[PDB]
Amino acid sequence: MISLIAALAVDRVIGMENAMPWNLPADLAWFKRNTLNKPVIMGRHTWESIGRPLPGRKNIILSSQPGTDDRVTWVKSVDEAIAACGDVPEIMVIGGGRVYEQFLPKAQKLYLTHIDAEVEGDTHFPDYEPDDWESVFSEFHDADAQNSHSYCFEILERR
Amino acid sequence: QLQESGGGLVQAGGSLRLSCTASGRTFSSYAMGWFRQTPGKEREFVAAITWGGSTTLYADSVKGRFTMSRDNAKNTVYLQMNSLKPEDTAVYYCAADGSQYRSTYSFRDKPDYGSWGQGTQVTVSS
Repeated sequence: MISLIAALAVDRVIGMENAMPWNLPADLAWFKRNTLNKPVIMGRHTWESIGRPLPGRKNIILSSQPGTDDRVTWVKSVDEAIAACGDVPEIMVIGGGRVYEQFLPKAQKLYLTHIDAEVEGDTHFPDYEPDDWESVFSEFHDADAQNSHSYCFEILERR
Repeated sequence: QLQESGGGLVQAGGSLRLSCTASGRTFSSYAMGWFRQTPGKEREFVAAITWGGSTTLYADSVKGRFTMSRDNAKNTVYLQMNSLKPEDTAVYYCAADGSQYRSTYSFRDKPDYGSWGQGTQVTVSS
């Protein structure tokens, strides 16, 4: 099955975490916990923003450009990224914006973290409608010493 | 499933505090807003706040006089109204966003309501 995992400010705004105006270690731990031991598919700018392969995961980079690191797998299309994952129970797509667009129609599961912030940006997670997605998990948290904003984890399943 | 309270008579220059309490487990995934309507006139946007309470938006007519706040543990939003004046006189209503996790701007500029309060009359003397 294919799943997307993303952190969304209000209005589904997304971005690179190292430039988002928040500190959310709890969400980063949520991400790691839900991606560990699974293939992760990411776009090139997401690759560059991370700066290193994610340990304990097969890293696949979807780009039209030739590869620049043998520690990860470089593919040129959505179908190739999927094929490169081989035979696994769950494929995690980790952005960014265009990658989320491309994979959403093939996905059965969403792991969303909603962040209580208004942040300007021209990139958004694609529209997911209640008609198509059943929310099967939600877990609300408030800001604290480590975490700058209210954040809510949500898992949805395609109806 | 919204219920306002507070309101009634206040002297000009005075303060009034409104609250809006909700029933329902999904309250804290929605933006909330305050509106005001006088008989036979337009309903007017007053304030909005995001789902988690951190971010607010106000009409220029109430900016710096009114504050909206939120307490998700109590499923409640509040409107603190200071420096009140006669033309603030109106029925005040709270409304829940019909769409989850939107900005204050989207709540105001792309209307979609899931729920409205019964309204509470606010009356400012002169």
